Amino acid sequence: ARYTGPLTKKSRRLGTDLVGNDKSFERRPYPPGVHGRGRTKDSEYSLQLREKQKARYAYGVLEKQFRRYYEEADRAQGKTGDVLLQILESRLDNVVYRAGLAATRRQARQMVSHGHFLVNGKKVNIPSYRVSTHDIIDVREKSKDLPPIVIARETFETRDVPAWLEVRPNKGRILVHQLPTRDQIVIDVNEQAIVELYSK
Amino acid sequence: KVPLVGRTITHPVIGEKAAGVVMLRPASPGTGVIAGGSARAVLECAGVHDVLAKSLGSSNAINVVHATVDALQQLEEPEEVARRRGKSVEDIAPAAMLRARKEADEAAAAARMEE
Amino acid sequence: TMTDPIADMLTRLRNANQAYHDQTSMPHSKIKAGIAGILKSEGYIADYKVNEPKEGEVGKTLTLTLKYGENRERSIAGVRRISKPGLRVYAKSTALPKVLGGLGIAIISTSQGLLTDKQAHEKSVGGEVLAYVW
Amino acid sequence: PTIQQLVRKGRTDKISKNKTPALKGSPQRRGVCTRVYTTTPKKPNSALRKVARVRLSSGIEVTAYIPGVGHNLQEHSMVLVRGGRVKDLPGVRYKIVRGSLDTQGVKGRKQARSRYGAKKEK
Amino acid sequence: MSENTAERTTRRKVREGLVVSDKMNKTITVMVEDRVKHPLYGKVMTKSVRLKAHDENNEAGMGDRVRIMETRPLSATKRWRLVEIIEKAK
Amino acid sequence: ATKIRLKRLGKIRTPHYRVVVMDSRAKRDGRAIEEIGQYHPKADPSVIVIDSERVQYWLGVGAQPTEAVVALLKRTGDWQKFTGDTSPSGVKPQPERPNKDDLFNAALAEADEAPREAITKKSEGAAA
RNA sequence: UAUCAGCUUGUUGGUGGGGUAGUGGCUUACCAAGGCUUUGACGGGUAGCCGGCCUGAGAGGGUGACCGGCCACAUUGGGAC
RNA sequence: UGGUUGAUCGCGUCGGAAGUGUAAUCUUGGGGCUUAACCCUGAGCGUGCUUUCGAUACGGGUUGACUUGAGGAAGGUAGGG
Ligand SMILES: [Mg+2]
Ligand SMILES: [Mg+2]
Ligand SMILES: [Mg+2]
Ligand SMILES: [Mg+2]
Ligand SMILES: [Mg+2]
Ligand SMILES: [Mg+2]
Ligand SMILES: [Mg+2]
Ligand SMILES: [Mg+2]
Ligand SMILES: [Mg+2]
Ligand SMILES: [Mg+2]
Ligand SMILES: [Mg+2]
Ligand SMILES: [Mg+2]
Repeated sequence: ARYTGPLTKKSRRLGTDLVGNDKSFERRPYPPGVHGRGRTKDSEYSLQLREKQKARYAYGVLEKQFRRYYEEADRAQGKTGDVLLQILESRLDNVVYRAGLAATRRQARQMVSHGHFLVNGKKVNIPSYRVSTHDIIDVREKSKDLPPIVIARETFETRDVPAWLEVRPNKGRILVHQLPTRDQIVIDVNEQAIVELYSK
Repeated sequence: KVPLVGRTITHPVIGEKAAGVVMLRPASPGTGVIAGGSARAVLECAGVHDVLAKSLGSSNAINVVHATVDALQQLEEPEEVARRRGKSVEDIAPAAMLRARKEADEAAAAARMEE
Repeated sequence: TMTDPIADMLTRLRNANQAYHDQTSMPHSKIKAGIAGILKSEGYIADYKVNEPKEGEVGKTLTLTLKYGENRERSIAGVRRISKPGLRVYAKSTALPKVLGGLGIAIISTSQGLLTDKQAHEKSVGGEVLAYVW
Repeated sequence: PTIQQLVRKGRTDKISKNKTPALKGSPQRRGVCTRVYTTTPKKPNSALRKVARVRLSSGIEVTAYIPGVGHNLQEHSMVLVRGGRVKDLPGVRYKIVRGSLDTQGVKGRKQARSRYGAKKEK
Repeated sequence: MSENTAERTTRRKVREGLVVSDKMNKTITVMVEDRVKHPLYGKVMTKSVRLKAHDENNEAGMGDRVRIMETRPLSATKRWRLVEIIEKAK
Repeated sequence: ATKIRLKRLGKIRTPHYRVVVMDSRAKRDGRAIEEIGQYHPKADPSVIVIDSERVQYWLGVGAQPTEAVVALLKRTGDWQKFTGDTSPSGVKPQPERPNKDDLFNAALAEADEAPREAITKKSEGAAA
């Protein structure tokens, strides 16, 4: 119920950097496997499916839960892709990643599932915990000196925190100013393509 | 030219050339191009981003394309509707449609200035 | 024999508009005169007139003069009969039809006389959906 | 038709032909192999397709295909019969579920094993 | 004088119809017609039902338009009573 | 006899009762003549909402409460208004009150010791 | 379902009695000849009904598990206490 | 199924009001289970029905006109009917 295999293979297949940089993605222009350099047809399904899989492997969400997110966004009022990206960003592991306390979303999932975090006073070990507005995520007092935590404390200045979060790095406290908007989620997929895909 | 009231069709239409009937309806923003392959390609090239298109009649690609084409040609832009009726857009056309046109135009203004 | 004089009016108007005739004429009835009046007030025809019989000397004649814009352009994009004699259509104040996404007008006969949908909705009154002229 | 015609006599749908009557509303049915043999396919095509006349527990006797390279079932072998048509075989509308009851999984399978009842090999 | 909750309110069912059988004693079969939409095609149909009323004195004849009021079961099939005759077509 | 009793609802190991009015013969979780209140005992200082006017009407018309409903009416004070008895009538204590906006505004500004204990944990990694 | 067209004689109505918690051919005596039906009676087939469930843009189509309401039944048939 | 029109009824039709449409489900707003499923709670829905008060354009009922549809009279008239 969690993808544990290599991520560079998925990034190469999907054609975009799922996470990180300056890595084995120097072989980017071609998917993994023996048949990587051949010319591709890329149907509309192919395109749509690529966008959906890009979002899925970026956020570490499997198909059933991603589908559930899709119906929630579709029911919600407003743009379906905007709401879907808003939900995926409101996931707690992504919140930790965006605040910059984790090197990657996989590391954020690791620490969240291991329970190194407090949500507004209550301990949460659910990576899919949907953080609500005005929430206060806190690092567990016992685990305020994790090696990944201190690496993040050394590196966060380079990292860019989105406008909808406030982070007290050394304190391990992520204040949620508001639930993010499409202009605030970084554009790296085609949510419109995903929405069109979930209609066929 | 195709009249778009803010990234979507102005009003529902039904076009038909030979035997290729294509139905088009406007959709709320974010709905996407819910259309079959040929009609969807026609709409995506025309620039419509929120539309519901159904293909009635024959499924031949050429005829379906012509039906989508004359369905779009049947579109009647609100200002020219007002000219037709000898009235004003505020007197003939829905306030929600006109408003959505203003927000589309202004968001367009934002994008242009940002360039 | 004649069954729906309202449908006869609508088809006469449609055929004349298609053939680019400037005027069309028909036997007069009160409901036909009302529909012609609201068509004129909504701008789908140039004008209308009820004439006392002088050729057949039998009954009043309703005559509609149509309008074509610059470069001979139709002012009527179509007209359709809804409440047929075979099957009659009645709409409530909440389920009032929308024509051409609101650009066209449905003609509804309400208890307060002939009223275009927009009007009816404002008065929260329904009735018989006569036509969908757009 | 006119509205009055529709009122007097309404629309009637089609019959919606059934495909596997012998199963009698069951996903698969148990049967006994009353005959095991081979049949030539229709044309085009050419082979020795392995089939069996089976008396299913519904009391109906039908011809069932035996998929996979390999075959052990014989006279009076208890089998499970599921739906499934063999296109180049007139009169065959059922297949025998490998790996269930007397019939056993295809010997040298390593791909699509579950469809032929082959247990995973260490 | 001071009777109990008067009015009784509780009013009974009333039907206007046409007499189609008067040839049994103290009984008239009334045909009552109602107009309803067709459930699927929306046309306004005409639904007709035969109601047996109780006509004391046999005051109504064939083709008479009558008014009946529902009552308690007066026989195996009679459940209505004649209250007036509206048109005596004769 | 007409009873005022509890109709069980909710999950396994999480009961929420509806104080309802129905006759004795009816099954426990069935159609009720009227729903009067609710009773959540799983929650802190159990929630007890009872419609005073309706419960007074049903007591005065002769509905017989179950012992549980008698306890709830004692706590709501209805069992004293009807069948006047000297009982404490301990109207439910509230199950306290949290808040979110005030805490967020308190911490947004908290700043100071937020990043301050934060550089103290910097000294901690030093100690780490 | 018309490749089922006639069905019914306590049957339809009336009066008196009886009976019942109660109206009533519910029952009885007498009198009358009605009652239902091509807008489908009678017969055959299938079926517990519904709140709902699934699907569907909707209209509809399929369905009647859990849960809830009504009904029917308790080895088969009948009967009362 | 219904040409033109006067009057009237207010059955269809339309608009209010009251009653009803249990609960659960369902839609939606809040709340609780570490999240979710799930659960609680407010509202909507419950597409109808009954009662009642209005409106009268249209459909229909009742009733009276009109002649243009339809039929008839008189005269004219063609034809392997
Ligand atoms: Mg065609
Ligand atoms: Mg008697
Ligand atoms: Mg059965
Ligand atoms: Mg059913
Ligand atoms: Mg049950
Ligand atoms: Mg008429
Ligand atoms: Mg009139
Ligand atoms: Mg609820
Ligand atoms: Mg919660
Ligand atoms: Mg309900
Ligand atoms: Mg009339
Ligand atoms: Mg002659």
